[PDB]
Amino acid sequence: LKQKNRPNRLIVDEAINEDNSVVSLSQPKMDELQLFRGDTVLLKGKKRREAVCIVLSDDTCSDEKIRMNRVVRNNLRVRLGDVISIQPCPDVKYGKRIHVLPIDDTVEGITGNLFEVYLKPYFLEAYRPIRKGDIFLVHGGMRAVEFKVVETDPSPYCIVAPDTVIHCEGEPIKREDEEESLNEVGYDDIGGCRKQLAQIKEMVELPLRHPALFKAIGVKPPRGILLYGPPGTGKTLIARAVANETGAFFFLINGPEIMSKLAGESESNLRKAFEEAEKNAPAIIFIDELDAIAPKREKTHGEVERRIVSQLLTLMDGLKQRAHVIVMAATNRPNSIDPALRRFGRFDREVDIGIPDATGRLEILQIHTKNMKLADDVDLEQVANETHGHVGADLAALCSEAALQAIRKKMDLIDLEDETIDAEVMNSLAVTMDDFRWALSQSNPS
Amino acid sequence: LKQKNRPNRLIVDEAINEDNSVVSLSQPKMDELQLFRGDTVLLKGKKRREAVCIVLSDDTCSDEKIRMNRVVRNNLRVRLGDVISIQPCPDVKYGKRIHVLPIDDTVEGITGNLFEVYLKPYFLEAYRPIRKGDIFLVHGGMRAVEFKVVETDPSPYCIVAPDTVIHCEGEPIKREDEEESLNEVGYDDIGGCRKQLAQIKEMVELPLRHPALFKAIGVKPPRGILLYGPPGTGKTLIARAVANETGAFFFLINGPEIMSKLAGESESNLRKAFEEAEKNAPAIIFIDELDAIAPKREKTHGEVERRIVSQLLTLMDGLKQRAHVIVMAATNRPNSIDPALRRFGRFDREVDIGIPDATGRLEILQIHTKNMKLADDVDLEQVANETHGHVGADLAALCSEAALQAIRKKMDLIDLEDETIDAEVMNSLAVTMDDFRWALSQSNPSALRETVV
Ligand SMILES: Nc1ncnc2c1ncn2[C@@H]1O[C@H](COP(=O)(O)OP(=O)(O)OP(O)(O)=S)[C@@H](O)[C@H]1O
Ligand SMILES: Nc1ncnc2c1ncn2[C@@H]1O[C@H](COP(=O)(O)OP(=O)(O)OP(O)(O)=S)[C@@H](O)[C@H]1O
Ligand SMILES: [Mg+2]
Ligand SMILES: [Mg+2]
Repeated sequence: LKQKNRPNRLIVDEAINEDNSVVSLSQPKMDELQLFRGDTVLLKGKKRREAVCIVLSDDTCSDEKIRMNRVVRNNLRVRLGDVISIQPCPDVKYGKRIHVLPIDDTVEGITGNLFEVYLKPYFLEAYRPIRKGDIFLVHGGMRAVEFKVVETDPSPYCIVAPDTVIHCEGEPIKREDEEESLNEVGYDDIGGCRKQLAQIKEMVELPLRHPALFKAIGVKPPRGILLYGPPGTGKTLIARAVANETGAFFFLINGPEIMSKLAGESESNLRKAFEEAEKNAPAIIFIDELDAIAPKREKTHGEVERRIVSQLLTLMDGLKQRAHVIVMAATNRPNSIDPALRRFGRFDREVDIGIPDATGRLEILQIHTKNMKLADDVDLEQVANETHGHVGADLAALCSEAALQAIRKKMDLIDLEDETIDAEVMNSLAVTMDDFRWALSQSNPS
Repeated sequence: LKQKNRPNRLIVDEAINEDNSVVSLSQPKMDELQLFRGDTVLLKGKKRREAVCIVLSDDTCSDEKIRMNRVVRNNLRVRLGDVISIQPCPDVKYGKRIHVLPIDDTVEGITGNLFEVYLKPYFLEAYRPIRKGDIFLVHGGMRAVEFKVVETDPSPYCIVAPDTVIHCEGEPIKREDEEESLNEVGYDDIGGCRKQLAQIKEMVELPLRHPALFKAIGVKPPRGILLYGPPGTGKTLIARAVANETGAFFFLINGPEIMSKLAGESESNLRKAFEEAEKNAPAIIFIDELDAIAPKREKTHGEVERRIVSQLLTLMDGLKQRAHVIVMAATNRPNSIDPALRRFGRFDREVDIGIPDATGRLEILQIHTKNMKLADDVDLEQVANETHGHVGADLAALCSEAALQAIRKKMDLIDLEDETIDAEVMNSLAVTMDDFRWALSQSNPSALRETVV
């Protein structure tokens, strides 16, 4: 499973100064796709992000490309060169009411009514399509304020008509909250695991999306997938990526979290997890650190511990064939899991999330430095070559250490007590190859 | 115990275009059986399925055969060539009301009042016999809708007379739910176990059905039957089969399920199991994964664990001789079970559910591919010969892997994101002998043939 050419899959191209509500295609592409000037369209990017836009023809736009500005790209979680899909969006109703909120660092020193100075002029007679979760910037007077759509009615998208009530009351959204959302883990945040992610799409996502495929040929897909491998290889990261990328309902079950609960509560929470999944099928259940809740029914002296293992076995068996629920799990101690959980019809497929090679190490180093300020002498391939035996977590730690060393080198220009770090220290901060070589000397993968 | 020739046992034969309410016999058969034109009859198929029909003579019908259409065959869970039984059904009364529901995939884009367009014209002045659980198809305008009979009054069958109230209101039945039902496990879904299924019928079904036989000769039949053998040999499958085939009440007790319950709740559920069985006798109790609830009273450090074992012992002893309850159990670790449970009067009979041979393996492979699209080059006897050391579960896994490989080969025509798989990919999908060879050559099937020489 790689990415196939389809007529509605298009490469993201720039449109500086373009309005937030507009995307451009070439006329032949529009003709191919049966899209007419002014049509509302639905765009799909990464990590299940969507955007509703107006489509306009552009004779400077290549057939295979879509022009869109930076606001739309950010909402779609995509960069220039990425691929998106476009489809008609005919069903879109005029809005009854919408609720948007300002981002806290764009309104410090509250001056000017937000509705009157920003939103009213932005939406005035424009009939903008909007979607819940959109972030958009607006200029008002000599200032710019960033807003988030928190709710729309109808949900999750509508047209902002003259009659749509615009609510902007409440506590401003924190930049840190939205920045945490903005860099939620996707498949792109996973290095050195191309083969495994493909195993995962074929065993988990494909049967949940297209069960007709499996019915057609007359095969029941396996329902239990164990990720295993040593610590820090990316098992939990992959879970986060699946959670954020899948089209199914996702229910995370954390091993130590169940085990931390009162006797009786552990079992109950497991049952509720499976029930929620079932009710919301198609669904994925992910049981992280499976060994914590399901060790061999001999290496648990506790009656409650054996009981919880029994409870999971019952829940795995209890999942009807037509439930459309795939259970994923992860462990760094697979030989410690009760063998009963590994029988036909339970966890009977396995995916080795192991030690990356040099090429995978480089992938991982590029991912973990993407938001890091690097000097021009940083050679990551050279770092990749010198980190044999390192897994993903050792590489992220190495990157952090090089950064921390870069900061340590300015401790002669920082005083802990100042309320403000000197701007020119802030502006010039870069991680150098030397900082990396120094971390390479401190890095111990154990 | 094999199948005996009886005058009312007949071979299922085709009747294309026949009405859903009609079966045909030869006139001599009808004479033999004392059946007259238009009589209502009760048909019995597999997995306790029944059908009520009208019987008509047919001079093209062999004496030993019964003609019936595809609707009736599906209701009886039988195919062409299977045997069914027929008997008069004189007791049948006009229904006060019946309730049916459409199948969801037959009503998408809800066009038409279902009663007026389909049911009314289907039942109009026809006086159709119908049974709870029947599925039947009806054409109305340019469409066809499949319905299930969910309830009848009287129950479970009646005649749909002019004055019978037909209800079709409610949420449509899911096709997936009925496909699951249709493919519920029977004795035909168990391969390579002929000898053991006979042991089971002789030790379980026979004393429950004909206790007089055992009384007459003066013998108390054993009341505890332990199925044992290695993992994936079909112990649970057999339990499913028995549950769906037996004429008795069936109460399943799952080991890990009892063990997952609160201290005190485990013991209570065991008691309730035995009580329900007793109240509903003749009954079978099946305790799957017995080792989970009854390991040796030394290899359990838990007071509650020892208490549960004691509870089962008490419940086994507590079953009066006239209770008409047979307890089956299954385990893949029989030497781990408390020896007290294997004394005279408890689990004192045993059935070895073991490794199949090549002929058994082939049976298993035909069962597991019956609903699978096979290419013409698939040679299952050859697959049987190349799976030494394989049990049932390994054969089902082998089949699934071949099919999964077949799908993997089309991953250049499938994009995960499409709403719809391309039709001609759907239509042409078949598992080939190469797909099977690929599955056979895999680490796991290959490591497994060494295991049993
Ligand atoms: N394949 C990878 N690609 C990119 N970053 C990775 C990878 N593996 C690990 N990392 C980094 O290391 C961090 C910790 O890894 P986790 O996914 O929590 O390890 P894990 O495999 O779940 O470990 P265990 O078994 O719970 S100790 C991640 O959150 C990433 O920042
Ligand atoms: N004799 C058989 N005939 C046909 N199919 C079988 C047979 N045995 C196993 N299978 C297949 O393998 C699957 C698992 O078999 P089960 O009956 O659950 O195994 P089991 O013997 O109960 O295993 P344990 O002891 O609980 S691990 C079944 O659902 C069938 O698909
Ligand atoms: Mg982890
Ligand atoms: Mg079993």
